Amino acid sequence: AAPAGPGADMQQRFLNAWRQRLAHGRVRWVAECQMTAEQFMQPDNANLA
Amino acid sequence: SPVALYHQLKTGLHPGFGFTVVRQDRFVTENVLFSERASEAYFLGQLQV
Repeated sequence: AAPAGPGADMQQRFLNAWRQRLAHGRVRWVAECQMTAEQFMQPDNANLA
Repeated sequence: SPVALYHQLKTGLHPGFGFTVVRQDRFVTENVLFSERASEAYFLGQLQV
């Protein structure tokens, strides 16, 4: 995002702006919970490809 | 639970109880065959068109 307005309220912009598509799904990284070769296996990693 | 345990195996934590694996196998073997003489009748017969 390009910045908008002062920095003083910039959270309450982005708090309410991503109030919707944040509890939607997950981010691309989940692999901090994933052990190694759980990435190498065909399930549990749609981001393998 | 079916979900509460599901974190614990996928991340790699032992939930205080264990398992026993059971599998099935199949092979291809070879055989010899022994019988005494005259161990069976084996009649022989007529042909039908």
